Amino acid sequence: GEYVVAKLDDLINWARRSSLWPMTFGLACCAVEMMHMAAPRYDMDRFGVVFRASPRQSDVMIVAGTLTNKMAPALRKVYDQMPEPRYVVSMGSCANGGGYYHYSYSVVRGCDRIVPVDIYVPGCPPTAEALLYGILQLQKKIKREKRLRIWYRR
Amino acid sequence: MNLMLALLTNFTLATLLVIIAFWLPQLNVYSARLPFSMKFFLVAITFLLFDLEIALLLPLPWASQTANLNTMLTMALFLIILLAVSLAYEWTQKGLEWT
Amino acid sequence: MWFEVLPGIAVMGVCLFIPGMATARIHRFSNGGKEKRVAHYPYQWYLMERDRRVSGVNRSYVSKGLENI
Amino acid sequence: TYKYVNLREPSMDMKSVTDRAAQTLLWTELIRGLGMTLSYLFREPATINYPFEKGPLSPRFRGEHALRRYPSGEERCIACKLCEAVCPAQAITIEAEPRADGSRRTTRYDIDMTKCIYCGFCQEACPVDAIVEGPNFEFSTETHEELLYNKEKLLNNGDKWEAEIAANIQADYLYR
Amino acid sequence: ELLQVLKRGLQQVSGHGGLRGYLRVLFRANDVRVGTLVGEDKYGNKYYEDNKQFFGRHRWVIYTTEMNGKNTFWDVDGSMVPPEWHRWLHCMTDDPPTVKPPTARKFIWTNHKFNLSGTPQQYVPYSTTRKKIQEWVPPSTPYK
Amino acid sequence: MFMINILMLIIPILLAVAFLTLVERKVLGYMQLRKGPNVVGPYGLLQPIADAIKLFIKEPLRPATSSASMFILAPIMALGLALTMWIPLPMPYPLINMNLGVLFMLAMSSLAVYSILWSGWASNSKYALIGALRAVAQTISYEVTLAIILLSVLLMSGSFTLSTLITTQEQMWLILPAWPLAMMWFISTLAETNRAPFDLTEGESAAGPFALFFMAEYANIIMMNIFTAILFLGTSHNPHMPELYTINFTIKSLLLTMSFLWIRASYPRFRYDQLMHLLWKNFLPLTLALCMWHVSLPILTSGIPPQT
Amino acid sequence: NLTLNGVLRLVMELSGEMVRKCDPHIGLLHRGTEKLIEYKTYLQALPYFDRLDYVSMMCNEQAYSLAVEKLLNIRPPPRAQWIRVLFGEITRLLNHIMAVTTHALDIGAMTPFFWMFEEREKMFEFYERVSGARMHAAYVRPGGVHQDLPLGLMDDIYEFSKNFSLRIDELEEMLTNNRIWRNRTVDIGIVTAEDALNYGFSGVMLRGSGIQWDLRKTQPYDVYDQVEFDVPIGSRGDCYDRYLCRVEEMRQSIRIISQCLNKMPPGEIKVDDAKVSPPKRAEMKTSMESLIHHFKLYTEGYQVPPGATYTAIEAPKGEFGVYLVSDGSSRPYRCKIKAPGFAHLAGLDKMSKGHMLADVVAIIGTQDIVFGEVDR
Ligand SMILES: CCCCCCCCCCCCCCCCCC(=O)OC[C@H](COP(=O)(O)OCCN)OC(=O)CCCCCCCCCCCCCCCCC
Ligand SMILES: CCCCCCCCCCCCO[C@@H]1O[C@H](CO)[C@@H](O[C@H]2O[C@H](CO)[C@@H](O)[C@H](O)[C@H]2O)[C@H](O)[C@H]1O
Ligand SMILES: N=C(N)NC(=N)NCCc1ccc(I)c(Cl)c1
Ligand code: SF4
Ligand code: SF4
Ligand code: SF4
Repeated sequence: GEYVVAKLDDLINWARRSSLWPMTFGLACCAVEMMHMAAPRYDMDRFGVVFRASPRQSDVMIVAGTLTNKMAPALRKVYDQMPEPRYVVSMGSCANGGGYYHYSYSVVRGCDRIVPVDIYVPGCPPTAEALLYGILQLQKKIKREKRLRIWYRR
Repeated sequence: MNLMLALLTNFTLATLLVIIAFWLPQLNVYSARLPFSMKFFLVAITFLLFDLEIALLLPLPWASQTANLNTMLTMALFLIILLAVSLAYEWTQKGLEWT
Repeated sequence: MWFEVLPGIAVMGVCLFIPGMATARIHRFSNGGKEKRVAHYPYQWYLMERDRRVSGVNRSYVSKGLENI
Repeated sequence: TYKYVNLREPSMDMKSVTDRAAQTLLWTELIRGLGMTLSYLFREPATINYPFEKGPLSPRFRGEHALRRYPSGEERCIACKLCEAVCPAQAITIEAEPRADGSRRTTRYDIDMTKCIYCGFCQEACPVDAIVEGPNFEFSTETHEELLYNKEKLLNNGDKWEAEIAANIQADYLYR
Repeated sequence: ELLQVLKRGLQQVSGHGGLRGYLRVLFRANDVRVGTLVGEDKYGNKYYEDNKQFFGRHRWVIYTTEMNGKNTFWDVDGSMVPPEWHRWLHCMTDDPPTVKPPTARKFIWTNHKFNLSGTPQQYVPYSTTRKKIQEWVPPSTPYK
Repeated sequence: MFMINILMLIIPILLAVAFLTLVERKVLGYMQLRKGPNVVGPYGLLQPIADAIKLFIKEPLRPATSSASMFILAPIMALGLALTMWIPLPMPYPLINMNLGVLFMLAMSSLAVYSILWSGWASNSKYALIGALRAVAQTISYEVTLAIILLSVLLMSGSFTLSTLITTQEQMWLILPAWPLAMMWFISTLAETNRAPFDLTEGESAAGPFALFFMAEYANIIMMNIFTAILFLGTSHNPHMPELYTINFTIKSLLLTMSFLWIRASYPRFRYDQLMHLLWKNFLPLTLALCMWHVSLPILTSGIPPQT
Repeated sequence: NLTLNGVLRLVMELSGEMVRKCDPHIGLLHRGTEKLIEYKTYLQALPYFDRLDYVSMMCNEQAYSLAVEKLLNIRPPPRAQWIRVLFGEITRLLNHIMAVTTHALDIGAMTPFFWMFEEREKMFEFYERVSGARMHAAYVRPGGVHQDLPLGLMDDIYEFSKNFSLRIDELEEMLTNNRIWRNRTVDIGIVTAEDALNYGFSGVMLRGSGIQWDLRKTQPYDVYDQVEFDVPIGSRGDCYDRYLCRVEEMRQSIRIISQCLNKMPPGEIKVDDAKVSPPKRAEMKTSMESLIHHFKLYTEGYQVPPGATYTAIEAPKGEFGVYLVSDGSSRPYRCKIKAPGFAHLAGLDKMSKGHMLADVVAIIGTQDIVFGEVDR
């Protein structure tokens, strides 16, 4: 029986990591490098990562740029409308911890004050390749998930 | 019977796919007036009236078999021209505008 | 390369070929190896019902020739 | 000097008027657009096969920081704090004292990698090539805390990457 | 020309050592090109080049199936490339470490490690300085 | 036996739709100097399976609807009608041989708009109901020319039986005498299916329900292009080798469907009022004039087709 | 009247299809850059300018560097000036590609974005090779540039430039004569010459309306007076003409880049004044004076004589300037950033009168708005 549960986890994990549909908050500079990840050289679509997805068909939110206090409530609302399972990738110093505006009166010091974060991509900005490395790292995180194995043991 | 079986299968399968879509183990333990233009209403009515004239034109492939071809062609062209006339009337009366 | 688009096109093409191929072969199976009779008008239906009676087995697609004269 | 982008008068000769009518009715310029996208269908794509293939970089690339050593193994950093002073983001925090052998060395060298803007000013300011931005760009983490580097982490980065870092410095130091 | 195109396709099956080896690289790397082997590192990664490919596709690595006790048959990672080959693979230099080896130092890691985030070997930050203020310790014996 | 036949039509349609999503992504990719899916299975061949499973285990997060009944009804109507459009298609033989198959498809396609309208009601959102009404207005408008164009073509064919279109085109494709109609027909099908450059529902603007609306819409895309092939690019039928018809007929449909992808990759989007003008002020005048012409043409050439 | 409600919040009043009022709500990317700059040395403040119009990085750097050099009363060496014009025009190509193809993608034409972003990727390589960063290079600095070009870079810029005009041609084939593209842009967002001036427009927002003005011609800086190029001028002041001006400006940028490559002179790359520009590392490690000056430039920074200057360049999006106030110390007292998009977006309501909702997307696109510079 546990053999069945192990293989269904593999199946659903494979499907979810193989069809990661992102919503990008293109907040600032870092949005440019995610555009270069979609561009032909890296072609995120070839991994199953569609270029643009609506928030309600999205699986991963990519916070790409500085999150201000004025924008923080809007970002939380979009996260709360994401169907589950949902993941958050924080990309760039600004989103990671405030970066170069960390000491500003108007900047949230890291988007993890507003939403939970699964992957932190460092850089100002991270290169398109560095972002792609972070996306592939999120895929490996999903591969490790054991939702049914843990469900069967409750 | 064949066609009813086809229709039943198509919509029964549609019903099944919709319900299984709505159901799955989630593994969890925890009347007024729209602010919408009168122009959009006029599109619907215009479609309706033209749709009624298309109904009158559908028999034309069969009507072309008649021996009264002179009458058939005159009435066929008459109906289309009047349909064109109503389009011309709407056009000139600013009825196909959106500004 | 562009010819890496073909495998997906081939699968979709095979999928769209089965309905036409299946219907044609199911018709032959069910009609004694012939095309399914088309009866769009009452005259064609009348002959099809007459064939059913003449067939002797209640199948309009079983044909009787001069052997039965 | 200037030029007009869109100041032209269409010819009204019947041959030209009919040319525009054919374009309107036969959609010729729309067909011409179809040819361009068709020609791309048969071009080789620009995509590379990451992570088996990598985008090209130069020796100047500014990646993950590391602290370096002299060939003997002694740390290059002498706790001068010029990197900390110039850092545009105040991402560097340093403390220092005399080492047991009396050497001038740091007891704290932290870089908040989520404050850092990866500008390279620290490695420009360093007088002994101690702090560098290395070539690594694939160090994303699962937690915020993992990006708060202390001296042990930065020294480990230097020992991990020195082979590449030294060769990159060798290729670019004559431009500095 | 179409016939010549097809034979090149078949030479990739043989260039990869037969049908099984052809399918292994197809499913591991999504690519069946055959290149010149430039070298191999101590972890089993193999490095290839084909200079007729456009810049960026002219160098690639086929990752080892095991590294530091981790099964990497399907789970490959860009951080698996050791620093000596990192420079060549990213075109920071022209010649590989087999032709211009890196300068040896005693303190340089002999064993490369890939990204360890999310494992029990992940880095955990902490303050590296000692306590600054020393508290007074009261005497052990009684005397009020 | 007939039950087997129904399933051998329904199931291949769903698989064809699933792999159309792969083909569209890869065709768009290469016209954009990239590859599109090529990791999930060889050449992306498992990408549609991954997407389908992922969508069906996603949280069916629907905010409260105005009416539960119409929330379920809208996608059932959409998918059910879409599968129903296929049963009269001669490929070369139809599942159901209808004497009025052409009129049957027109009737069934005119009901497809209800799924749009009911979605607007069930969204419980004023703004989603407005988008649904804008979509309905576009759809019914382009229904007008599709009906008239189809009528004009049938005047050279002689009946509403779909298989008679095969006989009509035994010597010659109908695209040759009717290329002006084929042009407007083809654009009308794009506007009818909300395809670029007419994809204004997306421009202006989950889980399984979303996947079902998507599947129905992509099944309509394939079916419209099959109907275009039958209507204008008639394949010759050899009664002793029906598979030869099916092969050639399928190729024409694939190329026509791929041209929808081609057109999406090539053009910007119409403004809403501009695609309304394209129909009411351009297509409809020509369609009316060409309908008059095609009523007169068989009579003045003594080329009236047989009634049977 | 139905009311609807980087990133932007648009509050609009609609009567049917027509926009009756358009009220942009910005500040969603306001990060108090100007206040932060007051706590930085002049060098420390330079990287902030990469992150304003973060599509035109070295043009923002040039504007700040020119302002500081003016207050310092120094000038960069000639080779630094030619490099700065060379990479200024490469940066204009980066911006115009982003402006035109995302303007196209926003209204459905998604394919040119992919073709031209492969070209952007190759230009990102030129930034990375001179500075080690693909975008925020921090390369252009007061006194000149940080480092000299690596050997073999100009040859590769020539190779890229030699083929680029064909890429522009492919873009024009997709858009210029397309009746759908023209329907979306012709007679959209018409702005009169006098309204454009009074509303504070600049750049292509002016030239699209026939105004003959370009700071590279009228008020030249660095070595722009030594290169030949034409200024494209519009005739209708609408989105389509501004689109044509931007496409033609890309062609003229290649024309300027060709001259920069051929006329690049030898010599040093930063001003030979170690009280402003740091000495070479080899000098820093041998000469006592050089080490002192390196130490002081990287801690206190150079002091700037007290004064104020408004300094402007012809950035890819329009006039970009700084009002920079020095109090005599090594930290600026006040730095006001004049972003061309600030005034342009302030005129969206005026431009969108009598248009439909879907045209507002086109008008925002023709203004070329990056909210890094609008919000600062
Ligand atoms: C002996 C005498 C015999 C008598 C009969 C003679 C008849 C022959 C003469 C008639 C020829 C008419 C051709 C009919 C086609 C429709 C023409 C048409 O409608 O074009 C006008 C329309 C709008 O054009 P526009 O620039 O906006 O200006 C007009 C309004 N001011 O333009 C458009 O429709 C643009 C469409 C936009 C969508 C573009 C996407 C499609 C592009 C690729 C299509 C490829 C063609 C497909 C072929 C069909 C495939 C089956
Ligand atoms: C096409 C046929 C495919 C057959 C595959 C059959 C596999 C059946 C196993 C399904 C496992 C689903 O796994 C589960 O999916 C639901 C989708 O909402 C997720 O979401 C669920 O849990 C989260 C919290 O964890 C809740 O907030 C949420 O309301 C709930 O929907 C779960 O986080 C995920 O653990
Ligand atoms: N629209 C595309 N071409 N794909 C895409 N980007 N999203 C849609 C992907 C999709 C949706 C439903 C199913 I069922 C499947 Cl198999 C795949
Ligand atoms: S992390 Fe760097 S590149 Fe990204 S938004 Fe912040 S300053 Fe810009
Ligand atoms: S790279 Fe720049 S921001 Fe980062 S630590 Fe060095 S000086 Fe500070
Ligand atoms: S790293 Fe260099 S600049 Fe920083 S304190 Fe050490 S020696 Fe000084």
